[PDB]
Amino acid sequence: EWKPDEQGLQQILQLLKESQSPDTTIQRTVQQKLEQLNQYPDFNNYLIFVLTKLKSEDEPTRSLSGLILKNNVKAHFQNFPNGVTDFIKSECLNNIGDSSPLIRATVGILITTIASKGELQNWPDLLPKLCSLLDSEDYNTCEGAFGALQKICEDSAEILDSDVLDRPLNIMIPKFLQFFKHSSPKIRSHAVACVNQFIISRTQALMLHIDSFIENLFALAGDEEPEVRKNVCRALVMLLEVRMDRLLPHMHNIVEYMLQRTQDQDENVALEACEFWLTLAEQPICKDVLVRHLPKLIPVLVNGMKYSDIDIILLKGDTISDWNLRKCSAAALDVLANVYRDELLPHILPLLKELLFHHEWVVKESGILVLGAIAEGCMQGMIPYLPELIPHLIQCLSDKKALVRSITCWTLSRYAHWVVSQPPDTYLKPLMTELLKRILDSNKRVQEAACSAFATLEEEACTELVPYLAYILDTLVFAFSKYQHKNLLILYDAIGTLADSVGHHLNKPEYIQMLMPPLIQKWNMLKDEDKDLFPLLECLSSVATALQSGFLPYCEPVYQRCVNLVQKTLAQAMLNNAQPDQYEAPDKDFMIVALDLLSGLAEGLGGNIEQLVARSNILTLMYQCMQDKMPEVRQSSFALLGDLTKACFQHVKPCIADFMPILGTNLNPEFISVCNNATWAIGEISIQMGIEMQPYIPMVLHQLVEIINRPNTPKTLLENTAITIGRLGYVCPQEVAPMLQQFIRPWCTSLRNIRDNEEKDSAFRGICTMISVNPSGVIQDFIFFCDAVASWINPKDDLRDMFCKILHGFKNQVGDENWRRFSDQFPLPLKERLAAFYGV
Amino acid sequence: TRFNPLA
Repeated sequence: EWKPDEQGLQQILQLLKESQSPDTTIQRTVQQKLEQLNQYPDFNNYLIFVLTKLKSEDEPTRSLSGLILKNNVKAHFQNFPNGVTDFIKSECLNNIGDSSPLIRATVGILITTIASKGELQNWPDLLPKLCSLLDSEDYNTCEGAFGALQKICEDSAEILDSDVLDRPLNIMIPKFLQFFKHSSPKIRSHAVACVNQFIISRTQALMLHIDSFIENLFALAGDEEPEVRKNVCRALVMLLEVRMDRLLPHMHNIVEYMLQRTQDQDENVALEACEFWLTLAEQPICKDVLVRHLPKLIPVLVNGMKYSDIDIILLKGDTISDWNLRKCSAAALDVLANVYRDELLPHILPLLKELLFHHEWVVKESGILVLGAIAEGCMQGMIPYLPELIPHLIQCLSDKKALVRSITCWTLSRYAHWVVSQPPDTYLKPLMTELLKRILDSNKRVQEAACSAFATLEEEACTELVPYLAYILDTLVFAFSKYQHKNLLILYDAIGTLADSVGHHLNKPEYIQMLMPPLIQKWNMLKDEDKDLFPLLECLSSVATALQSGFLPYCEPVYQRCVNLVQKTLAQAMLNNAQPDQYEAPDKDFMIVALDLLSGLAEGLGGNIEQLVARSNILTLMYQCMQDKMPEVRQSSFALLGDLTKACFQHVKPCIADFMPILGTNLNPEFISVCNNATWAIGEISIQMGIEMQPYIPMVLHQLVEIINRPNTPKTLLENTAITIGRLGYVCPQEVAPMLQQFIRPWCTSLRNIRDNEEKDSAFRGICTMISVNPSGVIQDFIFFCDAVASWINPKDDLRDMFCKILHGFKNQVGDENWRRFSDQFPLPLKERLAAFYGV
Repeated sequence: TRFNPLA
């Protein structure tokens, strides 16, 4: 045995009487002393002892001892002596079925907690033991065992589905299935619960007994007990995902069952049922099985979307479940509408019609939500009703009730495509006017709704906002003074999305006047390692890009923090690479946006960036990122390099030696964006190095020729590849020119399709130079070059004379009669263009 | 990260 010091046990029983004192400040100082005793080891032996052995005590006092012990298992189990432990473990299991339900709960919570903290392979007597106890003839022992087993399957499902314990599932699962039949409804619900853990993992023991499982489920269809029903519903939802086949046969039966449950009095059951419709809808067989029932279903869902009376109360002054019947029904409706398209409206529209206009607001509100939910897939079918509705909704933006104001903002944003595709004055103007008001609404929910809807609307509207710009910024900037936290974040989105939507139009001193100060104000106060510098980078990145050169005043502090972060990150990635156990791996998304913002300033400020580049190790850092193993990073640096190259090649040329070989290796089209931006940045440095490029040409060229001839490459890599070749041959024709016959054809084919611009120009100068040097590359495929030259509408004159000399050079080589015959295989527009423009 | 009553 173990005996406790009776003189010291009367002591503990006092503490336990004081922990139950009403007086707040007694409780305060008594608990700090019970914390104190943890320091010493035997103490926990006194607790399990008060619980399980001292029947001369108050039950609340006993249960409290076990709960205190329990909490000492959560903190401080590494500090448990293995004798205290083993006394506890054994002492729990002898009383797992105590006659007192309060004690039995307490004992049970200990067991599951010890099993959870001090893992299962360290208590391997337990499962075996708990199984054998299910069979117990004593009911309370059975229930106890099963309650524990249940929490264990919940906590430890992956470990049980593992050799760690020698596949103990193979015995228990079939064992559990037996207990679906049991007298008690509690034992029935435990059994189903345990089993449901192992459905989605496709646990072997269960997949092989699937038919027992299903027959057994089906046999509980008609159970009065919510907790049983809840668990049946969970079971059927999961099955649906993994083992569609086995229950397809019985679908209609199942479906009628779920439809009942979806309406169940008890909202737990309801919600669990509702999940069905949602996960059913993602199943390619769905569309047929269900159609018969849409009639009955739609209104069950729609009726589920009203706020309850209690929902409403918690929303006056998030304060409510992030998942509930309302969201679930509503989400189901969105998926349905994307499957059934307009086939859905006959089942909905009439409901809408009387909900939207209904006089009680809760109902009108759910009307609006529905209308929002169906928007995406019922769009076409809704067009005819919108001229009535969109104006109706613009009205409700000023409704007395905020929950009507906010959902209205949302629903309007779902029809933003249509609104923007009309006369701006009928629908868009008054919409945008009311939104802008609501952005400054007194209520936080309405702000978030309104600001988000605005940002959404802005994306669809694009350049149509330029009239209202003045009015928009007034509102957005003023909102900085109101908004905090979650709504502030939506606001940066709103401003970012604005800049992206109008671009340069936003460059005007009066606009930059009001906008920039409060942003750079916010830029500083929020701290590196803050939740919110991520949305603010992306805000400034958008703005900076739209503002162009007008950004300049403001970019020192933005540059510095960007460089800082790129470094700070690589600092950590290093450590983590060498000592991964002690060092937190970094979050690269921080770096990727910084590089993208820096790349944004390089295009934007152009040359004026230069001096900040000089003062910083931006180039070393870039060097490091180009070898980074995540492709998004390599891609964001090559992008940056090409920009820096144009903006200020003088600070770059130093590092070229080192870069070109890295660029060389990254010309691999498996990762397209990197290959693209690498191809691009060698193009751009060609032009700045000119002739001095020639040492480096051997290390890239065969791979570029590789890529352009290599099929199923996206349009705009080839375009960049062609371009870049041209730009090499422009500055080192001697080395590039001999390769001409291999790339001339896909090169022409690819660039005959792009707009007369500066890249086209610089690349075609290239081809012309190489043709002068190896005039026999083109003679095989000369019609391809004719075609590409005829793609120019209005070329620079020098370039026009270059083509002119080539075209006639050839017509003279082959003679008039050969030429005429050659050009008869030209399409009219081309033949005539060349004959008129280059005189040929 | 905008308002969405379906998620």
